[PDB]
Amino acid sequence: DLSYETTESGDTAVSEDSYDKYASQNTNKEYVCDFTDQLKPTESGPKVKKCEVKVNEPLIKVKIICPLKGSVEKLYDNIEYVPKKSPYVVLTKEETKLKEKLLSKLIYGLLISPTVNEKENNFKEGVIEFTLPPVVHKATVFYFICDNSKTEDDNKKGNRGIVEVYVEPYGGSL
Amino acid sequence: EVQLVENGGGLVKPGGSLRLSCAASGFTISSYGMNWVRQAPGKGLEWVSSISSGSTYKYYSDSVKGRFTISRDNAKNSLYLQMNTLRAEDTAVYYCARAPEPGLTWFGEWGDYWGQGTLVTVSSASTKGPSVFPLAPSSKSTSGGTAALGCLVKDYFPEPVTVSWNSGALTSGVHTFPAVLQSSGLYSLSSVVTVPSSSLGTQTYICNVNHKPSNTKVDKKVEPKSC
Amino acid sequence: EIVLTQSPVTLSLSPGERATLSCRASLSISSSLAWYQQKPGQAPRLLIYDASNRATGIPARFSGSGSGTDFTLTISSLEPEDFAVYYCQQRSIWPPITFGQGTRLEIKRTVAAPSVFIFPPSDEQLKSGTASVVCLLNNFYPREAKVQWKVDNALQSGNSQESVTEQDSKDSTYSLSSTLTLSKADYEKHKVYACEVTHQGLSSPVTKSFNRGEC
Amino acid sequence: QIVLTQSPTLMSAFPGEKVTMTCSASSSVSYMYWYQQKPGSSPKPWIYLTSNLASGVPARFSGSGSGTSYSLTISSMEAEDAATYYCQQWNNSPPTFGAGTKLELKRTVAAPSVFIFPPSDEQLKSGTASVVCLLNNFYPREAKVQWKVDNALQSGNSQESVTEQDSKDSTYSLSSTLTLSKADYEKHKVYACEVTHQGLSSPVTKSFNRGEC
Amino acid sequence: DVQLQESGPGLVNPSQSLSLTCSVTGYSITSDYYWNWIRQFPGNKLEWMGYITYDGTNNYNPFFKNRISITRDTSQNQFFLKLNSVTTEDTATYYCARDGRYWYFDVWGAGTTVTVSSASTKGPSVFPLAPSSKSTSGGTAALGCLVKDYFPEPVTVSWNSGALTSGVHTFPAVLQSSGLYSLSSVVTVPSSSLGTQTYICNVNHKPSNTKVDKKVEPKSC
Repeated sequence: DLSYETTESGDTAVSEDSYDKYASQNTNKEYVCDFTDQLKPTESGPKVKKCEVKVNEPLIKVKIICPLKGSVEKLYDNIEYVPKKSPYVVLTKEETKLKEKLLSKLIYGLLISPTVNEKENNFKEGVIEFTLPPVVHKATVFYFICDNSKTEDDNKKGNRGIVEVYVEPYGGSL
Repeated sequence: EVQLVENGGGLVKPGGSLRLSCAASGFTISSYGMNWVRQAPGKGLEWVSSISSGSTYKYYSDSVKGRFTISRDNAKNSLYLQMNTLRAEDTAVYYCARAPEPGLTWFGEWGDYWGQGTLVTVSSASTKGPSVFPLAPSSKSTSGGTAALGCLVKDYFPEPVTVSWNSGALTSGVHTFPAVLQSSGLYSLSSVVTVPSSSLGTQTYICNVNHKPSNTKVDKKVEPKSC
Repeated sequence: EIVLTQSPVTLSLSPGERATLSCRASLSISSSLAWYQQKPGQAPRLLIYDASNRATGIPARFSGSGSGTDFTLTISSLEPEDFAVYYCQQRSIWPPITFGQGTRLEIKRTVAAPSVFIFPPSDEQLKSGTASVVCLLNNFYPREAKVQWKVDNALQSGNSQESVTEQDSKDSTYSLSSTLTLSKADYEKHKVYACEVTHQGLSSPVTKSFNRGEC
Repeated sequence: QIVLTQSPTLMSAFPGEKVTMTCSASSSVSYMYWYQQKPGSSPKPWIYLTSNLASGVPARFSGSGSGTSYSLTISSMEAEDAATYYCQQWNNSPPTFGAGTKLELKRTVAAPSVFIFPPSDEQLKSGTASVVCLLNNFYPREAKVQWKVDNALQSGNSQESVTEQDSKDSTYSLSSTLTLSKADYEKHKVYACEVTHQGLSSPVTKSFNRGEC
Repeated sequence: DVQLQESGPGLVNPSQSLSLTCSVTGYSITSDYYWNWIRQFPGNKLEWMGYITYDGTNNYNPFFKNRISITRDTSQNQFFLKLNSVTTEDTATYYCARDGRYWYFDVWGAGTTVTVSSASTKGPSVFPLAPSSKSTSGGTAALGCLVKDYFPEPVTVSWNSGALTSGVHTFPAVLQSSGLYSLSSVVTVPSSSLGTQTYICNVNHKPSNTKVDKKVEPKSC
């Protein structure tokens, strides 16, 4: 029962549909977005790395890895994970705007462990992780955003990362 | 058994266009990302392009984007590259490589199998057959069986050539040097052999050259001079 | 663009020895490095994927290692089939995916002095209107050899182009070709042409001479 | 339709003894659920998400497994834990159930008491004669009951009924009803009931005479 | 705590429609849960039949083909099972259950036996069984009563209207060739104290709406 009227554009960086687009790394039933290296600063202009997690099976676990503030010297000094309360709070697209929604009301049946490994299931600890339910009734797409563009080192700015999770319906009988 | 075969390479004058094909045999392409790498003559490998299964995600180098388009037929087991507005910088051997499916993290056995190579030459110089001029061992009249002789292949375009000795019966002590690019833009190389110097009259030496552009076969005899 | 620099640029080593190859990254990539062999005029071949896992059917002497910036391919005991050019490649930060520039493995031989031959232009070559005088160095180790063309005891530059063969499979030596390209209007206006070879197995630099017309 | 094959179909354990029950899914499921049904009650839910236990469940109970193999282990068998256990998946719709593993409590002491009941006079006025033979406080469940009418065997005119396990003493009761009409009943006088049971010292014959007894 | 209930049509003849009501109290049927129906075949497997959500969305077992409806009355906190074209195999004990926390069945109702037969509902007959003693009595005696010819099952059998709670011995029903069910109930007593309690055999048959009370008095053997 906790949400706010955050408004995000999907990209505060100037790049628009010239995003570098990639799918998740789907091993067995684990679909993984791993922003450890693709967000550290290389080119001087920030660019946008989008990670697309398309799901139409029961019990797909989704793991998203964003690097923490200062886990390496100088490289991720100004990361922003939005939504902060995520995986419990996700973003959905509201007319070319991204606004917070509660994930448990969005997809019923969603399995969220309180500790992702032993550490708490929150981007504070640097990985979030959730398992999609056996029945998903309406097609749902939701967003997680992790941003390294504020970080600057050696006159190079880090990249901006978006996860889009697209769930098609399954389990339905109608 | 497991093969990747490219065809389609050629000599196109610059600003020309060319379609390159990679046909796989022995495995299904559909679970694999497919790539193109080029290698200019005398340098390392340089990535050209990558495509996902189906074609949902395709990716290019900065120097080829806009000019080149990548595509794939899973049912034909084929990868294709469309190369337009070519430059002399694009002259290279072009290899395709199988990979695991691309991701944000492309962790796997990338380049598990590679293509044979196809040569794409981009130059204005029109295809010319070689000229073969002999280099005689008459100056090398030293006793003890030490003589070197050869023939010079000059002013041909584009590469390759084959230089064989005695229609293939002299392989030992034979050195065929790599071709070098001249200021004209054509090519020159030479072939040499060390023989015993007592064999210069009785044994006689043919320089058989085939240049596969323009169907050019020249066999020239290498004979000693007066001093 | 992560730039991957590979050291040493050429490594010389006798067979049966440990061979360590170093790949250095611009910005601490996360162990996505692959290691490839390439032989002369041939397709590349995958040796080590994911920086430490060897590929299927690659021998057990090939062992990849390292982290972050510094990665290392170790070939634990050399064989003659191990002598080739080697390439690292990252895929941690991409597109583009980037390679190294290469490292050669030659074979270490006992030092071989070149066999020096000088070759006059043919008369048919003179009638085509161009004149190439050829200097040949055969079956020498190591690859580095200095060749100077002297025309009537005077040093001439820029008319020469050269090429070197690959290593022999049993002699483990190389050969060298140097072409002096001139015109007939410039060739027939001189007398004596010479080759000067400076090499390690030579004790004093070997000159091979040629007199025009008569011999 | 994921097929959950639960083994064993039936089992008997002493109190204190460790019991493991298995459930074999016909394909890969990510989590197994488990329920206990006592007879005459709801299936209370016992194990959720393969490991977690719903509250109201003792800590001796455990669930475990992966893939196609799942199991339920009790470290200490108690009297209260004697019921039937179902597995359930919901890896994919529809959720299926296993057939159950029936768990019993084992007591060596058997004190069977056999009591005999003739048909009522009101029943005989109704044109019917049902004779009741009763077996009380016995274990195991196997007991053969045979009816004799003037020393003659009966060929499929009697039907019997077995109770479930009593919670007080873990013993059983059994009834045998001989359903008859009136004209074949009142033409014989002496009737006998035959009990062959493993816990008896000799097979118990019990008789009565019609009308006078 | 949420409590569920199931309604009471015990007999449907075949080729008729079957309707059942699950009544909920203590929690609103339109907040946050999924609301299932589960059958139990006789002494046998469970078949998950269906659910209706908080939202109203339906999800059914695909073995039933466009023949069942699960619907809801939100103002009465009720949800309804509608199985059309019933057969004799459709005889089962039916349960409603609120969803578990995620994808199991936490809170269950009490359940309703629904027998499906092409037959007439008939009331029971109670015949007395007295402690006429033979050998090996044990110093104690047992008495009882027999219920015959009732249709359909269940009945509730009590001794002295519930004022005898100790010693629970009621036999499960057996079906005769007539198609009418029969059972019996027994109590164990001390043999020298037969005229202290007045043993009443109290039987209620809830489909045929029968109340039978019979006294058990000893005989002269």
